[PDB]
Amino acid sequence: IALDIEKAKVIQSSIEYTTLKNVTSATEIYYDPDPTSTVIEEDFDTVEAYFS
Amino acid sequence: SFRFCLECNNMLYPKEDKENQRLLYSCRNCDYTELAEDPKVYRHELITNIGETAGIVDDIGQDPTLPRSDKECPECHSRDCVFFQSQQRRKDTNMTLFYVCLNCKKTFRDE
Amino acid sequence: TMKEITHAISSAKEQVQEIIYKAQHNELELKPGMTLRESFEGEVSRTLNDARDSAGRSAEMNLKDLNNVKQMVSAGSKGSFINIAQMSACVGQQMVEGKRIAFGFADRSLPHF
Ligand SMILES: [Zn+2]
Ligand SMILES: [Zn+2]
Repeated sequence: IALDIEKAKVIQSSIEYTTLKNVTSATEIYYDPDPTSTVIEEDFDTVEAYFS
Repeated sequence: SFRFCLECNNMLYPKEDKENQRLLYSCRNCDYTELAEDPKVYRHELITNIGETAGIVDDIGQDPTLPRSDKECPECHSRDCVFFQSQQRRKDTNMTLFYVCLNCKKTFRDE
Repeated sequence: TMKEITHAISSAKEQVQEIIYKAQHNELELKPGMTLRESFEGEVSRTLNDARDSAGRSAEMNLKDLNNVKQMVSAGSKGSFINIAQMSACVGQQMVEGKRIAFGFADRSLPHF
């Protein structure tokens, strides 16, 4: 690992601390009274694909 | 953005009906209740870019301490302009320039 | 030698101008563990330090053996290379708290800029 850069980078990634807040960009709260469907149109396709 | 009560000017907190399954903005100081238009109750930006270009005034061309360039205006193609960096002053802030024309007074970049 | 020193300082200032343009067009490489502003400041400071060292080295190579400052520096009794550089070629960059002169006014160092 000391003479190889890729394995060293793998070890570095495995050591460094990473929280959810680091990768998160924005969080939102929405009102949706239908458990099996949704009001948002952008995500409607993906969630209906999941449920089906 | 949050709305205010139309009768006693207090804040309209969101409320949910168990029987009707609707989102309603209701004032806790009275019985007033108005139907909500959007379900976006709350939004938090961990990384934000607001205030970077929001610090702009319409009289910034009268400041004598600002540098003057000859960059081309995208709208009226003037030959004089005034530039400055980002008004946000965090440690992560970029060093990109904002140019202001002396005729249309709009803010535009160089990219 | 004065022509050579002036050429070195002018070339360094042109290099600093190029670094400024690159940082103002998002074309600057970020040193790991440091922000864009910190990397830009460090790179400009390194360029200016190299400029002063090059000008001083030119000035110190110019000196004859009969030069008295050279004789004192070579004896090791008083003075060093930086003294010759600052006396003859260039004083260099002034650092306050390990950084260049800050913007004590509103976004400038003096009301003459
Ligand atoms: Zn009310
Ligand atoms: Zn214009």
